[PDB]
Amino acid sequence: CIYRKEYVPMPDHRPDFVSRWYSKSKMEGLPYKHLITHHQEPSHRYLISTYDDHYNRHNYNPGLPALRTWNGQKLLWLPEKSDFPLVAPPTNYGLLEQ
Amino acid sequence: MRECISIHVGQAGVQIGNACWELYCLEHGIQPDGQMPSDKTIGGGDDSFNTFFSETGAGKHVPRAVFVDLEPTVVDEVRTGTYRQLFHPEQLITGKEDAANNYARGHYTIGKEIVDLVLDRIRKLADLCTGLQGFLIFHSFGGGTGSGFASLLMERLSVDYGKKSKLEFAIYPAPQVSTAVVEPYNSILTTHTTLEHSDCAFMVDNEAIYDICRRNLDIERPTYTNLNRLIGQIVSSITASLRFDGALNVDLTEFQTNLVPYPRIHFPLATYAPVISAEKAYHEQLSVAEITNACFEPANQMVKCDPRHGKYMACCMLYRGDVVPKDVNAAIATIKTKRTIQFVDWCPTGFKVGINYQPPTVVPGGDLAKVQRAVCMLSNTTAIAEAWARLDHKFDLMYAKRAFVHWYVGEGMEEGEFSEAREDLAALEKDYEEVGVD
Amino acid sequence: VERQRFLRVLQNEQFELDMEEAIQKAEANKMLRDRQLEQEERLANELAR
Amino acid sequence: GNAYSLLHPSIFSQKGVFERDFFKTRSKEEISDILTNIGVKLSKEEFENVWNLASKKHQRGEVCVETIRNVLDELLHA
Amino acid sequence: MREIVHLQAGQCGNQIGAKFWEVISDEHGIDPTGTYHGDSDLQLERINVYYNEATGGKYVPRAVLVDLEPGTMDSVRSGPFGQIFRPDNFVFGQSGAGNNWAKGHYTEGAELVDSVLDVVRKEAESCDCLQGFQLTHSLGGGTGSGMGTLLISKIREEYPDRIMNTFSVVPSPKVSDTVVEPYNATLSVHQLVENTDETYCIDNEALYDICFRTLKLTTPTYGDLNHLVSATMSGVTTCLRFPGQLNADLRKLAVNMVPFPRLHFFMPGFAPLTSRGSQQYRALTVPELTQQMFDAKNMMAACDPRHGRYLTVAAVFRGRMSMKEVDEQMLNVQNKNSSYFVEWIPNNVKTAVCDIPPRGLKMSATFIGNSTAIQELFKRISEQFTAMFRRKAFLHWYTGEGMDEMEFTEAESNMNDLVSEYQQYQD
Amino acid sequence: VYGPGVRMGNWNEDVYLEEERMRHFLEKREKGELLIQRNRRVKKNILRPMQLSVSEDGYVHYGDKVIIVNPDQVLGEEAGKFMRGDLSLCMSPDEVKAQLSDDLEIPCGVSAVQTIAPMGRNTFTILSDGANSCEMGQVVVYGQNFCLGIAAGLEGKMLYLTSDHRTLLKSSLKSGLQEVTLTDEVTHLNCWQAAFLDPQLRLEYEGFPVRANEKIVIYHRHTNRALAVHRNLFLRTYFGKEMEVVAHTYLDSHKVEKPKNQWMLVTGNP
Ligand SMILES: Nc1nc2c(ncn2[C@@H]2O[C@H](COP(=O)(O)OP(=O)(O)OP(=O)(O)O)[C@@H](O)[C@H]2O)c(=O)[nH]1
Ligand SMILES: Nc1nc2c(ncn2[C@@H]2O[C@H](COP(=O)(O)OP(=O)(O)OP(=O)(O)O)[C@@H](O)[C@H]2O)c(=O)[nH]1
Repeated sequence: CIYRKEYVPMPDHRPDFVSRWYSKSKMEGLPYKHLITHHQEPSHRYLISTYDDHYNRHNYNPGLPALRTWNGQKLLWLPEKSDFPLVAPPTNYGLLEQ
Repeated sequence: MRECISIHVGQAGVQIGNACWELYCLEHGIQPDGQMPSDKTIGGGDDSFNTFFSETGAGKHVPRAVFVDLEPTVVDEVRTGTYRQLFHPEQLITGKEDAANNYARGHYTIGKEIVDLVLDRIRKLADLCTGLQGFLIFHSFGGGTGSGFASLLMERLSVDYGKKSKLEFAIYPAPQVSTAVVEPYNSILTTHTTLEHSDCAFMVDNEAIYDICRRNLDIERPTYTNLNRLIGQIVSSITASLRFDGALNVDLTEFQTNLVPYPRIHFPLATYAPVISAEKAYHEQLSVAEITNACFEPANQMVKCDPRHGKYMACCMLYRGDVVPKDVNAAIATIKTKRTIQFVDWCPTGFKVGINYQPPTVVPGGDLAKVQRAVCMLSNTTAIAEAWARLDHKFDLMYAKRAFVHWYVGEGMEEGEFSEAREDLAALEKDYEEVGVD
Repeated sequence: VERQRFLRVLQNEQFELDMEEAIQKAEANKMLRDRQLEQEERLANELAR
Repeated sequence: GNAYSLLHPSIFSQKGVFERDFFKTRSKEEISDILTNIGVKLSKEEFENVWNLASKKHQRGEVCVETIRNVLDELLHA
Repeated sequence: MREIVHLQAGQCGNQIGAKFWEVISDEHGIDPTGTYHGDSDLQLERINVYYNEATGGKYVPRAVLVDLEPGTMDSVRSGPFGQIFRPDNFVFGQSGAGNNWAKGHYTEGAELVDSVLDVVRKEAESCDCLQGFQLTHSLGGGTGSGMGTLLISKIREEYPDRIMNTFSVVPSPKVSDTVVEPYNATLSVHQLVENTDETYCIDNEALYDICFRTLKLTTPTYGDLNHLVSATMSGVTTCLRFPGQLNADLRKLAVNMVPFPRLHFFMPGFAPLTSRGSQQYRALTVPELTQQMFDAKNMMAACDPRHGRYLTVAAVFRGRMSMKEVDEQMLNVQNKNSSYFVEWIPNNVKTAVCDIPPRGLKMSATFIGNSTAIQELFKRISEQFTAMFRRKAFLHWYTGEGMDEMEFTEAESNMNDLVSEYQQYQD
Repeated sequence: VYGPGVRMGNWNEDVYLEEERMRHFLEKREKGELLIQRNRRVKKNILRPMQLSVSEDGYVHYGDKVIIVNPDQVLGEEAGKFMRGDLSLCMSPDEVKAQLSDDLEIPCGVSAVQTIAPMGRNTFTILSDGANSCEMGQVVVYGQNFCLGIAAGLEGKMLYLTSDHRTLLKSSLKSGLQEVTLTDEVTHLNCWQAAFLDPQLRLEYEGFPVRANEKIVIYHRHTNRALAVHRNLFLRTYFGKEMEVVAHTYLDSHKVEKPKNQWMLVTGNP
């Protein structure tokens, strides 16, 4: 009978899951969270404190002192500082290690 | 937790009850024996089956459903089937006598001595359950045994348990096809008894189900194997939220609150959009836009109602599969811009979205397509009052010439209860008209 | 269990998906362009001979 | 040949080599040297076994350019 | 010292807090497990404002998660940072919400407020002295609105001397999914107005426009939207944890934005949003942020204040800036649109400069706005309320819970009072 | 309506965005940094097949490399999910920590798997207590103290089986019993004593050499409990599913120990 005919079972029909995982991958974008809002060039460390620079670090060493003279567009003393220091250990006082 | 109990009354509801459970065991990979392979999902009965099956320390998935029937032919034969070892024996509630299409016989003559036995099951099902949000009632308005027997039990389960949901699913009587002329008698009798207790009654008509078969599925000669599969797919989609998650998870409690506008009337309409043949799936593409047009195309409904002859109140779309809100919200926005679809001015918003990641899978030896994006469209419109308007003008003719009354009054009933249903019905259309009037 | 199950496969698949398409297409193109051109010229030139 | 083979001919057809040359008669040891000249290195055992099968598939028994390359791909797939 | 304890409410706040906390954690350089990798001292110094210390260098967040449905926080717990959240802080219920406002406000709330109040007061005793609190939820978020209105009410008399920061998202104006949503919002906002002191207004549709405008990726994830608002929410919090000559206190700020008590609703604003060419085609200068900072397109909260005018404006600048460029800019902007402000108050700008850039970009900023653009919001909800309340649709549930339309009478009347107040102050 | 090769302007922009990331993720992992590279190397070390010691006298000697197995026993009354076959003990590292560091969790979990093939995860070197001046190759004697060490594929560091009196913080995850772990530290908690199979003959067999490949019972010197494996309690770990291993003495009706703590010393097959 057709009643038993459609009851005929069959193996190798494996109910998989992979479509779960792709669909889930689409609803978060797991690595993208630090990739959506990253800007300009990647950089592991960039931070430093203003008091430390101006007062403690005594400002930018590799800079050329008289980097200020007759320029181009503004043909006058200019190319001194818009870059500002970013280098050297910023967060390395002794209380952290102890 | 998140579980329910399914009920299947009459031989009309048994083979759909089989098919649904047959479908259910596939996506969970249930072997007919009752156990998985050596892979471990057994325990205290808690995994994806815990909401559906009871796979206890014995290791055997026990479906949380009850099959009740009054004639032993089909129920004993399915007891000789393939998954019968899964099925609990006396859970397969068998009977020795029929109701002869009569509501009263199943409601009065024999239902008294049987409901006590099944209530023993329900309470012993209730105790092991934890949250048991509600029940899944599968029946038929033209119930030779489904109609009368369900009506008493739903009265009995409502009075003792009136704090949880009761979900009703029955084949709507064919408006122009009548396999029984006593069918109108019990059908309206069921409605007037159920309007004050049933929570959410969902109906469907087989004629349009066949019409779909040779329109897009291109099957001029289907069977119940296909028909039971389609509705089994439908209930599977609504229960996918119970099985799986999505972007947002929705539950029958939200369905009740967001679908029924006002008391009494709780009769929305369901439709499945991606109904297409496997090859017609193979060399074309499915996306939110065209299926939204399809599910909102008037001829895709399984009930004979023209939506342009009525007006829309509530709509629920349950997108099961890989979808994104961006196109969905844009697509439904285009639908709101459509002029033909006439929502009532009372509801500015009438859309209930349920997103489920899980692709609807195919069934072995099946006829469905390979769907990645599917939606179940549950809507309620005023274009349905014609069906009851169709019912009454048949009923009023027969009532005056009081056909077959000797059968019903011979077994102990009278004219008053029959008299009651019509103004109960006449209340329905006027309420449908009054709510139709803005 | 589901959490730990969740991790690897998401990481895993992306790895093989990325690397496999990275290699597959990379080689698949090269020898076809190689083999078809190198064989034809060497066989056909002596056919003239 | 058809206009398709006239409008889109293989690289052979632009410079005057064709199918009769593919099907023509030549000798065993000469093509083995040519096969090395066209840049494929072979062993003697492979040569004869290929030669045996090629004569069989030809249904007559001979050496043809199509036959030699076809059985190569058959072995390559094998 | 002065610290903050967070509350995670509503099912959106579940994805809000999950994204918001990981935004904090990776910014402060803690691995998902919890073992902090010591690289930055100031964040190592100023972690006590939000995080406490467990054993072995683990920074326990001072946040509490509350919900009803197990699957949500289970997904949140199964997130990459679930291990840094506490099962102690996972309080919930054994009921399906029905997403009914009253049930979570009267029925389900009754048996859960006891435990959550115990949790927060234990957490309150765990820390020393709080500035106040902040809450992630939605005004139209049914279970969140029900719990929040209850909890904000109770914590008021508990600590009427702190900061009741609130973070709620406005549902989509075109479609609310939930049809009883305008009822829930009107119910919630009637409690919100008197109990809150700060409110962030956020809408999803504008976020989708931002997706179309600058993100340009067609299909984002809601988590990416979570990432955007968390970044904005992080920016305002960068004031407290980071040094630099900017006065960080919200009370510093609150008196600077709030001329009158009824002004609780404020709109955010964010700084450089960048497209494909523009990560390497942008000459990052303080000027070029500002017009983008003051872009109606960049506005993301509710709608365009072009239709109205500007009451108070306050922007916090994060990075290596100086006092003069913001100054000359402030001169530039008031010159551009002098009449679009109110003659009521001149010099309505409040500026703060955070010298510590974020991780990934150097010169950034955040903005909070209080302009006359909220009228469109509650006027819209007004007709919605009048529409359904005309024939009391979907009302039998709340009566079944024990509510009546007679409560709805003053809620709109209170809302109508706010309509005139915003109108009368500006018009 | 798009996707394969349309090269549309937004499709132009999109395809780049991920592609530099595809380059970025490439160089990060080309440094031998991939997680599954870590996993495979750790699995490569862990799944290293070993060569067991072959006993020529039929007895056991210190320094021998053997596999400890609970043999399959025909029990017809353990109703439930019982695991058949011979179960050999095996170290069970934590899955999450194995991803973060190449070094094994300083303490390590234990498990029993249905595997008899010699491998680094199930190979155990028998060693003296240290306090006793027992030379390598000396026969082991009933009632003597000793240690069970496993070199878990790590060069220079040696893991010793451990157990301690159960506390509320240290207990079996499933049964809440006295847990068994592996530590590199040498403590008196590393002292173990093999007992003869028959309790009625232990005193007669005290002071006797232990035969190779026979039924014995092992006891912790400090806690005096037999090593127990649960053939009904499933544990989920890095390689799949195995059986819980604890330290508890299960006695039958006759106060005789059950099949559970009956362990096989498995020597190399010549
Ligand atoms: N639900 C359902 N209905 C079917 C199926 N096949 C045919 N039908 C129709 O469903 C109706 C079944 O209703 P009833 O005859 O009242 O069933 P019953 O009350 O259980 O008692 P019976 O008279 O013995 O069948 C018939 O009129 C059929 O036209 C089927 O597989 N499922
Ligand atoms: N988590 C989440 N919430 C969303 C998303 N999209 C819209 N929302 C809305 O955010 C609101 C806030 O969630 P909750 O406050 O927890 O809502 P609830 O009380 O659980 O009940 P509902 O508001 O009816 O869902 C919800 O009402 C949603 O309508 C989404 O993608 N994720």
